[PDB]
Amino acid sequence: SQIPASEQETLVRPKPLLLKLLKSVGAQKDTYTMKEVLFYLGQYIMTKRLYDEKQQHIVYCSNDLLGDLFGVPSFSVKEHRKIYTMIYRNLVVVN
Amino acid sequence: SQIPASEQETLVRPKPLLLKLLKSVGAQKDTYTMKEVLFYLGQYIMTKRLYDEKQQHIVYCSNDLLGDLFGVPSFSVKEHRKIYTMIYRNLVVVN
Amino acid sequence: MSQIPASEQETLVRPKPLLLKLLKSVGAQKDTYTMKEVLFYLGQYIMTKRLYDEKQQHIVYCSNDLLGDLFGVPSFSVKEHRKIYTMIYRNLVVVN
Amino acid sequence: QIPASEQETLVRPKPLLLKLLKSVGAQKDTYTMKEVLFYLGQYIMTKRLYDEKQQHIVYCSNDLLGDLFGVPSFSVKEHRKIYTMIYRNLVVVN
Amino acid sequence: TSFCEYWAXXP
Amino acid sequence: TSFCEYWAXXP
Amino acid sequence: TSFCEYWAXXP
Amino acid sequence: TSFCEYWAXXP
Repeated sequence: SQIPASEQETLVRPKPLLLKLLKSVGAQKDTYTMKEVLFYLGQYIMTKRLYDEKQQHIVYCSNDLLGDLFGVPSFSVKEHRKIYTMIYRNLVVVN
Repeated sequence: SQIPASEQETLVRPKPLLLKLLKSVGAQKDTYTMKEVLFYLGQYIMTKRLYDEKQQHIVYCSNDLLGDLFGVPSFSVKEHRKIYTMIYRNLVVVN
Repeated sequence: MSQIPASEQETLVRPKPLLLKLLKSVGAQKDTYTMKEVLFYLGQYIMTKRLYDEKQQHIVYCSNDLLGDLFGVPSFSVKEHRKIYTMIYRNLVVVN
Repeated sequence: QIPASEQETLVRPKPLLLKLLKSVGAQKDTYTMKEVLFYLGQYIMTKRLYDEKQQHIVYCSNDLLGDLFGVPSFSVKEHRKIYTMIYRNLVVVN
Repeated sequence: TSFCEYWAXXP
Repeated sequence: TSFCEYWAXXP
Repeated sequence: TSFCEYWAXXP
Repeated sequence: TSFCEYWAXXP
């Protein structure tokens, strides 16, 4: 019980755009852990084939709601804390 | 849980020797995650000062309950696999 | 490596001949790996050979495959994490 | 061919963070993010900057660490806030 | 959930 | 290297 | 819970 | 290096 939570155990409430993306891949709740948000976002990119076939770390999301999520027409999966920045801007960390 | 579980999320039921060890550091339940077992086992070694002052990876456990779990007079926490082996032999996985 | 303690994924290992043959089959070109690298290439191997059950993708069928000689079993579940590490460690020598 | 994780990312700490890391016995100029967290944790522990009763509260007024955070205190529970301070004090080797 | 998801949930 | 490998190397 | 435990729960 | 540092480097 007295065990501290890691960042991936943080409970979050995605704002409507991020919530819709998570629900589109089968998630059926309004509150998630950061780990579940990362899991479902990766499942979303993969299912919708938004990554470039030849350079698979580049995501092209100009005609997808994911582009609105990031505020850019494309992005790189190598930029770890930039992706966390965009995720945190699309959710409320629950008290 | 829908998203796949990692090894640290494994639910376990510690056997009597390990349960006694876990409960001696204030944990008051019978079902734990592997993360909790590692956490309370780490607290037990630290609170009882079983480690060697000069080489703090060496844990002495002759004449301690920990020695009854490990079946050795001392062990090194650098040998990760061997500690996991000892832990799994002292619990039943809730599978 | 560095002054900071190593984690289990950083452990340097020397795979035995069968595990080494599996690792080299997916393009790995060395004799010494970290445990992270073994897990990475082993995942590529199972994906490339498509050894998983199509409907329950945590079940891996390895009968009539090199991996089955490594495990000594016809199938295993990816959900049983430490049983997979146990198979891996039996197929390697940890570098001193 | 194996992609790096965030913890394995190489960084070049800026002068203030570099001084902090070197003060606890780290003797290099390039670090992984894992090493930065390790030595920062060592610094807080060696200087006992935490509140003895609420050990997630770190006090850093009139200290090199308070210069980095731009604040007299912070809580370890707010993981992203700590990463934001760290990234502002380094250059990623990308 | 895919094999890769199961594998990623032990590198 | 694949998308899934890049994504697994941030869950 | 100790500082060490809080710190280990971001390396 | 402390016992806690060694222990954190298997939770």
